[PDB]
Amino acid sequence: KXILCRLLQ
Amino acid sequence: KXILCRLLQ
Amino acid sequence: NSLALSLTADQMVSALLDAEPPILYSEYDPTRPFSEASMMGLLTNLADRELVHMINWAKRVPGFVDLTLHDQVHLLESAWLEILMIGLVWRSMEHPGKLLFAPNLLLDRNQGKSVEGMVEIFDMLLATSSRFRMMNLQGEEFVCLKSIILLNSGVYTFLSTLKSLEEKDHIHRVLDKITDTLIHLMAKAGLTLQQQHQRLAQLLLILSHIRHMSNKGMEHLYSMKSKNVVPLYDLLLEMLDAH
Amino acid sequence: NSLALSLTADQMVSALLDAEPPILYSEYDPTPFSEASMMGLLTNLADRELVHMINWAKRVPGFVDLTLHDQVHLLESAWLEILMIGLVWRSMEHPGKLLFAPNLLLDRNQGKSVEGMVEIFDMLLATSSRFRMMNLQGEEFVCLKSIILLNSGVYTFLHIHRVLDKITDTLIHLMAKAGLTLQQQHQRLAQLLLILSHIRHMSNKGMEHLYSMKSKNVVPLYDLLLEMLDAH
Ligand SMILES: C[C@]12CC[C@@H]3c4ccc(O)cc4CC[C@H]3[C@@H]1CC[C@@H]2O
Ligand SMILES: C[C@]12CC[C@@H]3c4ccc(O)cc4CC[C@H]3[C@@H]1CC[C@@H]2O
Repeated sequence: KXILCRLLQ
Repeated sequence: KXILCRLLQ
Repeated sequence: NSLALSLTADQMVSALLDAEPPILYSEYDPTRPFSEASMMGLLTNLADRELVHMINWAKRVPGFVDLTLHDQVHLLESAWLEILMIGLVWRSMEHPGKLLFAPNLLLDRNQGKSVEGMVEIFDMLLATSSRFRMMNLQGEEFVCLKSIILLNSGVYTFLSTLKSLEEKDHIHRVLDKITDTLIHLMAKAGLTLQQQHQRLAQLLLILSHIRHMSNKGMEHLYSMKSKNVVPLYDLLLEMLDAH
Repeated sequence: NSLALSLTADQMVSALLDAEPPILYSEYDPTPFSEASMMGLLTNLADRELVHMINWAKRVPGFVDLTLHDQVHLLESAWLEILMIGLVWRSMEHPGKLLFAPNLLLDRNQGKSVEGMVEIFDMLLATSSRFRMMNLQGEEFVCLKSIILLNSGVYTFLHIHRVLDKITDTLIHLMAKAGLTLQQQHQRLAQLLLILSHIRHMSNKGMEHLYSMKSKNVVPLYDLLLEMLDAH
């Protein structure tokens, strides 16, 4: 949960 | 078991 | 082959405007409590009726009847809901924030909450409707789109005889013909060559969203059929069993 | 706004060909499949591809100009469509077969290895045959994948359109330069866009399939794969 917003970061 | 083909045929 | 392939853009438009089904009125009782079971019965009753007229309309779309009975059945089983939906968004264009299921049945986002997992779908329908409004979609364009749906939806899901190859071939020829018609409408309206391509693209892209809404709607309808809130309408149930 | 809106069709194509992710190899070799081994193989490959995918999205003109929230929403909504079109594309030269990886070419039957899988295999194959038939070009393919990324979740949203128009422009340019007439250009543009709504459909069935396979406890719970799966 949240992994995506970080990778796009 | 066959309404569509009746109306189509 | 097919006589549909020798129509002029204007004859094509004429054919489709002519094929248009009648706009049905809901046959319900306004003095009954809004509930998951009453709502589903209302929308589901309307849908079932529209499917009978839908089958008549399909027979009038150029190129359709040239298909085998089996292919005709497939196409309709694969597009009946997209068709009910695009028809819905179309007559809901002039009704911001509302869905005009019938002339005597205009609902809005909030009456959708009346049923589980329904509001999301209402929002999508309304979103599409807004998009058509924003784009100022024309009736001539609308009928060209609905036909593209009826013919394009289940073609990549047929099967594999030599016969099916000729069928898919035929379908693609009619689809091209219809694209010709859309461009013709757009050119006559006075859009440049670039505006023509861009709009054509914008409209076709909206179709994949309608396909998506269709998939969610099937799942929803099927689940409601598990909760037992869907009357045993012979045709609707059949079309829903297709998938 | 966006620098992507000031690219020439040729620059646009160049950007897209540049952003192409690597073609991964399966990290295991089957050699008799089984529902659990098959799902682990395909699912393992997909999870990895999603990492490269995220990198790729960051390189598609106009994508990074969106908020982190919209970016997240676009990928959650199109990841499978993107994995699928990538699949059909590299499976073009393999009639009746799906080239999931250079070292993992399966065919319809091996699809029977998994429940409710063959139908999806058949649809994918149909798409691949269609592209073959249409002689889809690489330059056209990367324009299609970008239209998918940007167009999939935009109305499930509650700039993008400008970039979509640009991409349509590019596709017409490719078609014009190839020698097609104005009529053949519009027809093909329509034929390609139409195939997109079918890929959308395969994506929806795919989601349902993947989700059921999870319930059956046959799929290894990969972190990123699941997040993308749950997104919907
Ligand atoms: C199939 C559903 C009932 C019938 C509804 C309908 C009924 C008639 C019509 O012309 C359009 C629509 C769009 C949404 C449909 C609904 C989506 C979920 C619900 O189960
Ligand atoms: C998501 C599934 C596993 C992963 C498969 C995959 C995995 C990698 C890839 O590049 C493309 C595809 C297309 C079909 C996908 C399948 C559809 C059903 C299955 O659950």
